[PDB]
Amino acid sequence: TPVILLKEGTDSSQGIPQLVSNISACQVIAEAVRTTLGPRGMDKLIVDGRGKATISNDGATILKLLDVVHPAAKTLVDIAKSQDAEVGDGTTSVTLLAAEFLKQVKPYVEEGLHPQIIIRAFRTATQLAVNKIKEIAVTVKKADKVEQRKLLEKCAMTALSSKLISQQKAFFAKMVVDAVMMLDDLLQLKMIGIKKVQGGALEDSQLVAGVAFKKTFSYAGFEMQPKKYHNPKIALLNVELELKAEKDNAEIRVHTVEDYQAIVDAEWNILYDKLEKIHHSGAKVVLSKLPIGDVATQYFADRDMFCAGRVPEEDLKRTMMACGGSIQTSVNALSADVLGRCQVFEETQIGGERYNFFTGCPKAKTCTFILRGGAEQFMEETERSLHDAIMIVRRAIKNDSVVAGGGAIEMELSKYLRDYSRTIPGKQQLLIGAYAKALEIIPRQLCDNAGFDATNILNKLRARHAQGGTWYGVDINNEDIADNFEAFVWEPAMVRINALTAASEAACLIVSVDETIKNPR
Amino acid sequence: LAPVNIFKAGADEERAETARLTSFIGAIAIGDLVKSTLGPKGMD
Amino acid sequence: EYGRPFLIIKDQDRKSRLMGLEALKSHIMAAKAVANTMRTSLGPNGLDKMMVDKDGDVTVTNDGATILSMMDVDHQIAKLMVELSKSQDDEIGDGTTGVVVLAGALLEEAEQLLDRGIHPIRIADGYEQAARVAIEHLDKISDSVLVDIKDTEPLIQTAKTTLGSKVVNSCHRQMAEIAVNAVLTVADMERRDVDFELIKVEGKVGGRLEDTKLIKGVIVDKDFSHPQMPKKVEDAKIAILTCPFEPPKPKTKHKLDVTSVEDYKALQKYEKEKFEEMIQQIKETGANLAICQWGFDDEANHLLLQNNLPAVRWVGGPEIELIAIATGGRIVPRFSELTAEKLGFAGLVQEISFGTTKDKMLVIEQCKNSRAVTIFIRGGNKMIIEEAKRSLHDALCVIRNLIRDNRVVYGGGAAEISCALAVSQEADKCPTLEQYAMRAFADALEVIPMALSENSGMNPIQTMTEVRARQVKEMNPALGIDCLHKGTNDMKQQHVIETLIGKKQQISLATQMVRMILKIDDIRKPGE
Ligand SMILES: Nc1ncnc2c1ncn2[C@@H]1O[C@H](COP(=O)(O)OP(=O)(O)O)[C@@H](O)[C@H]1O
Ligand SMILES: Nc1ncnc2c1ncn2[C@@H]1O[C@H](COP(=O)(O)OP(=O)(O)O)[C@@H](O)[C@H]1O
Ligand SMILES: [Mg+2]
Ligand SMILES: [Mg+2]
Repeated sequence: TPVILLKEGTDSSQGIPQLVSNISACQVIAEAVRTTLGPRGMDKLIVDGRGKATISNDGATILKLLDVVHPAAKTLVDIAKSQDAEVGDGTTSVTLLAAEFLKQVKPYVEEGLHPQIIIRAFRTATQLAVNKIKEIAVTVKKADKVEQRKLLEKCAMTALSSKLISQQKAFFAKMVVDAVMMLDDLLQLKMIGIKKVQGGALEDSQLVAGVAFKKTFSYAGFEMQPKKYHNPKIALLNVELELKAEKDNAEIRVHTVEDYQAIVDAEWNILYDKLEKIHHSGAKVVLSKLPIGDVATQYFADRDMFCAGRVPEEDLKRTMMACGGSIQTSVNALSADVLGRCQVFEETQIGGERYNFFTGCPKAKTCTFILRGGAEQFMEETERSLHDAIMIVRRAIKNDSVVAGGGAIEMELSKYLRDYSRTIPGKQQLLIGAYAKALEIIPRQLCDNAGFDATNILNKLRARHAQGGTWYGVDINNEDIADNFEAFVWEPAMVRINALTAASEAACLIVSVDETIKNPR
Repeated sequence: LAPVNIFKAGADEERAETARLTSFIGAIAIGDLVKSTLGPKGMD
Repeated sequence: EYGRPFLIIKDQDRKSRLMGLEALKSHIMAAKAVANTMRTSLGPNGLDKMMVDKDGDVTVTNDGATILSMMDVDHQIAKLMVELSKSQDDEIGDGTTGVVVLAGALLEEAEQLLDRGIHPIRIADGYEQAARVAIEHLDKISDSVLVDIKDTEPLIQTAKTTLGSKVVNSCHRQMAEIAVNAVLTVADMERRDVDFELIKVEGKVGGRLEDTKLIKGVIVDKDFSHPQMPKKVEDAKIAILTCPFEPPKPKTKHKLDVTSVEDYKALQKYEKEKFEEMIQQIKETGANLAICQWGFDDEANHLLLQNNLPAVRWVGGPEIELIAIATGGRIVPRFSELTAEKLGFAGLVQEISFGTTKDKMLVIEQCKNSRAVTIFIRGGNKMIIEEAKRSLHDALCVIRNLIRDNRVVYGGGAAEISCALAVSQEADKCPTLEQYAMRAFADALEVIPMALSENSGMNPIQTMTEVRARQVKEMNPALGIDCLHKGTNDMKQQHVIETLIGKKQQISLATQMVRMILKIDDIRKPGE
C-alpha cells in the first residue's frame, strides 16, 4: 500500500467473467458482417475520418475498415485476413463459424468446466471433419481438355454469384478463365493488368490478349506522327534520350573559341548518334521508362515513328512478356533478337482518355482487362469481385477436387459428427454434439438472408440427409431444397478445409486465455 | 425543406421566389446608385 | 457476469449507424431531392442556375454536369449522382441531366414496392430485365442518316436540336453550322476518330455574339517583336524554330579561360560573327517570316528588322505544333538544319487590334488544306463567353457521336413513350411476381414527357395520355410533346433528332446506378 507492485493505471480482469465478455465481443464482430452471405446478400458502406467512402460486400475488407480494438475480437480479423491470403474466397463463412463455435459452448463455460476438455473436443472434431471432406470430395483423374475448362467456369460462376456483377457472371467467368490459361506455370498475379475507365456500361468491358496502357505526357510534335501500324518492331529501352549534361561530376575547361564551338557540337553529335543507332535497327515503336526530349520527339516524327516516355515499369515488363524482347540500357547493339513484334498497334479514344493497344501476339503470356463503369467505387467493387474468381481459378487448376455448395457439405459433416458422438461417453459426447450443431449456421443464414422460413428447410434437409442425398442444399429461386451437384454449385474443397482449420484454431486460442492485463498508455 | 441534409455547413440555396427577389433588388439598387450622374446636369 | 459497457470500436461513443429499410429510405429521399433540383432545367423551355464559387466568382449555367460539379454536397448518394452525371458527360457529352432525372424517378418508384414486401434484389432484377427489353426495342425504331461532306443537312439539324436548349439559341443556326464544319474539317474518316487537340476554342470579351466565327488557320495572343515591323504579309513563308536567338551554350558545366588581350578580342569578334551568321542562315533559305519559341536579343531584333523579315517571340509549344500542322511546315531545332523544304506556307498573316485597349492578336489564314481549326467567340459578358464555350463543346461532342455511329431516333419524348409501351406489353406476359418491377420501370420511364410538359406550361397527364393513345392507335413512334407550340405532334417533320448511343447509354447507366444504390443496407459514419 505504501509502494504498489505495478504502475498506476494497470487494468486487470480474470476469471469466468472475462472469458464470457470475450465470447460476447466475438458475437458483435460476427454480427457486423452477418447479412452479406449468399445470393441474396447486401453490402455495407463505410466512411473514414477524411470523408472518402467505400462500398463493399467482401468480408475481409469490411473487417479491415472497422477500427476494432478489443484484444479478443482482433483474432476474428486475423483469421479473415489469413483466409483471404491463402485461398482468396470464403472470408465470411470462417467468421460466422468461429462465432458459432464460441456461442455453442458458452453455457458449458458458465457451469464451471475446464477449458482444456473443450479444446480437446474441438481438435478431435476438426480432424474428423477434415478427413471426411478429403474422403467424399469428387475428382476426375483424366477428365478432358474440355471438361477441364467447364469445371473452372462453374467454379468462377459460383464464386461470382453473390457480387455486384452477378447478372453478367456468364459473361465475366469465361473471360477470367481465359486470363488464367495464359499465365505460364508460376501464375504470377502481376502478369494480369486491371485498368478502370470511367463511363460506359458493364457489358462494354473487354479483355485484350496483348497489352494496353494509358497515354503519357508528351511534348510538341507528338501530334504529327502516325498512330497505326501493321507489322511494327518495338524497341524497349531504359535510356534517357534528351540533350543533357553527360555526368553530374563533369567539368569543362577550355581556352579557345574554336574548341568552344567544337564542345557545343559534341552534345548534338552524341544525341544524334543515339538516335541514328535506334533508327537503323528497323524499329517503328520505341518505349522508355526514362524521359524523351522534344528534340527526339521531332526527330522521330520527321521519320514516321512513334515514341513514348516515362512508361510505368510494370507496363514495360508486361509489354516485354507479351511481345518478347528485352529492356536495353544501351543502344550500342540493337540486334533483331532484342526487339519485340506485334500484329497491330493503335492509339484509341476510350471514354475521355487515350489508350495505346498492342494486340495480335499469339505467343503472349499476358492478358489485360479494361473495366467500364459509372463511378469510382463501382469499378473498385468490380475489380474486388474479379479478384476472388481469379484466385479460385488458380487454386482449382492445381488440385481439381469439387464439393457441392449451398450448405450440403455443412449438413453432411454435421450428420457425420452427430453419428460419431453417440459412440463415445462423457462430456466429450456433449462437446462433439455442440460442435456438430454449430455447423448449420451457414444454411440458416442463407435462408434468413433470402427471406424464407429456416426451420422448415432445415428440418427437411436433416431428414433428407439422415435417410438414403449427400449433395442436397437450398434452392434459393424455387424456395426449397434441391440437389446442388446437378444444379452446378461447385467449389474447391480447399476453401472448406482451410475455413474449418482457421475457425477451430481461433476458437481454441480464445478459449484458453485466463486473464487480461492492460498497461498505461 | 426536406429533412435530409444534402449540403455542407455554410452552404446556401435560394429557390424561385427568393432568387428572383434577390436578383431584382440587387439590379435595381445598382441602377439607382448611378442614376444621379446622368445628363448635362448630373452631380459627382 | 455484468456485461458493463466494453469497448470494441475506436471512438465508439461518437460514431453513428443506420440499418435496414430506414437507411434505404434515407437514400431514396436524398436522391429525390437531387433530381427535383434538376427537373426544372430540362427541355427548350428550361431555366438556368447561378452558382457562386467559394472565392466569390459567379457562373450562370444550364449543363447538368457543371451544375452537379460546382455543388458541394455531404450525402454520399448525392456524390454518386454527381459521378453518374460526370461519367455520362465523359463518354457522350450530351444528356447529362436526363439521366439523373431518370435515376431519381426509378428510386422514387421503387419505394412503394419496398413498402409492399419485396426483396430489393428482386426489384433490381426486374429493372435489369426491363432495361434489356427497352434497349432491344430501341434500335428497332432507329433510322440511319448518312455522314458525308456534300450534304451536311442532317448534321446541321442534329446540332440545331442540341443547341436549342441553350442561351446561344438566339444565333444557333450559325453556331450549329460552325460546329459541323469544324468537325468535318478535323475528323479522321478511315479510323472514325476525331481529336479535340486539333480544335482550338477561345473567346475574347467585347463585340457581339454574332461576331463569332470559324478560322481555318491559327490565332495567337502575340505580336511582332519590333514596333516598326510591318503589320501584314501576304505570301508568308514561315520558318519555325525551337532555338533561341543567342550564341550557343553547352549544358554541362563549362568555363572559358581568358588569359590575354588577344583572347578578349577574339571572343569579341566571335560574338558578332555568330549573330551575323545566324541571321544570314535564316535569310538564305528564302524565308519571309520567322517564329521562335524563346526570346531574342536587341542585336538579333534589329538585325531581323534591318533585313526586312518580321518575327514573333515567346510563343508556346502547343501553338508551335498547331502552326506546324496548319501551314504544313516542320519544326527545326537549329539554324544549320534549316532547308527550303521545311518552310510552311500561309496565304495571309495579320496583326488584328481590338478596341481602346493596348492588346493585339496574330491571325494566320488562307492556308492550304489544314487539319487545325479555331473557333473565335465574342460577346458582351464573361458569363456569355463561358456558356457559349460549353454549348459549342456539346455540339461538337454530338457531331462526334454521329461520326462514330450513324443512326438516330426522334426526341420530344417519343422514344420514351414507345419504350414504355414495349416494356408494359412485355410485362403483361410475366406472371412470376416480376411484373410489378417491370411496370415500375415503365411508369418511371415516363417522367421525361411529363417534365417537358410541366416546363412548357401545359397539363402533364392529359397531354401524355393523348400522345400515348395516338401512338397506340396509329403506328408511328415519332409522336412527342409539342413544346414550342407549332401545332403538330410529329417530331419527324419538326426535325427533332437525337443519337441512338446517347439514349442507350442513358438507360443502361441509370439502371446500373440504381441497382448499385438498392444493394446498400448499412452505413457507418463519424459524427460532428
Ligand atoms: N446458386 C447458389 N445457390 C445456393 N447457395 C449458393 C449459390 N451460390 C453460392 N452459394 C453459397 O453462398 C455462400 C457464400 O457466400 P459469400 O458471400 O461468397 O461467402 P464467402 O465469401 O464466405 O464464400 C456459400 O456457402 C455458397 O454455398
Ligand atoms: N424542339 C423540341 N421539342 C420538344 N422537345 C425537345 C426539343 N428540343 C429538345 N427537346 C428535348 O429536350 C431534352 C434535352 O434536354 P436538355 O435541356 O438539352 O439537356 P440534356 O440534353 O442534357 O438532356 C431531350 O429529351 C429532347 O427530347
Ligand atoms: Mg465468397
Ligand atoms: Mg442537351
